[PDB]
Amino acid sequence: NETDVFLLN
Amino acid sequence: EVQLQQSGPELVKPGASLKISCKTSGYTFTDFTFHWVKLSHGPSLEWIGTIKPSNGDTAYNQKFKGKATLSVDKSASTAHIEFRSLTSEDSAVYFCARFGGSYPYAMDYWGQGTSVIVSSGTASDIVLTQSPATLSVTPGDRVSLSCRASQGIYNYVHWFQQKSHESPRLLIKYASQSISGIPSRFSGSGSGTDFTLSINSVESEDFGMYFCQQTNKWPLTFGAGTKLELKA
Repeated sequence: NETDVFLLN
Repeated sequence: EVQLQQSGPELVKPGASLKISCKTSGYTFTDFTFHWVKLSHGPSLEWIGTIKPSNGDTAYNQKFKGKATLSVDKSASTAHIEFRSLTSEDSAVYFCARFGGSYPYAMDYWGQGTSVIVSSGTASDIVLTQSPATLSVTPGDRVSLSCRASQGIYNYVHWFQQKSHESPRLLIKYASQSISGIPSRFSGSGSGTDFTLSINSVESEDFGMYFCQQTNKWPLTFGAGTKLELKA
């Protein structure tokens, strides 16, 4: 889940 | 009413630099990440990169790192993309999109696209395999479109419809989640590596291109598309 910090938070 | 409005058509000399814009209205500009997508023949879609408008942080597809720079003007609620050393290979339609809506977010609102003409004068990326590449059907047929990922991506798959001369439109997000205003005939299923978009009864207005997209790993990637067309 490497994109969650940027895209979702 | 949320809207992304892009700057007009451009025509430039090879070697030129060009800055194109995407101005927002109807919501708070700093809420959601902005994405730029290149449309080339097929039609084919490529993800260029993204910018977080609240702090200016960026992530690029390596292919476009030496070519494009993303920026935002918070005071003007406008996102920008600047190209350098433009060549014939850069002639394309460029779209801006926001990655928002109800949680979990997806590319829900798109700009109308900007045609860019560069005038001739006077390895570890997730691969998405879409099949069948062409579906020739009669309205009223029931169809299923497949998207197979090169590795497990959980439920991080989104589906888009792209009709001739129009922007991509989000149909399903996170493999199976429905989108407001999208007709009930569209549904999605799958997890891991096999994903399916189903159209319960194909309507005349459904003919066009269908793309799947993964957002589990950088760079974000698209499948090559499935063309849904009227049987001759």
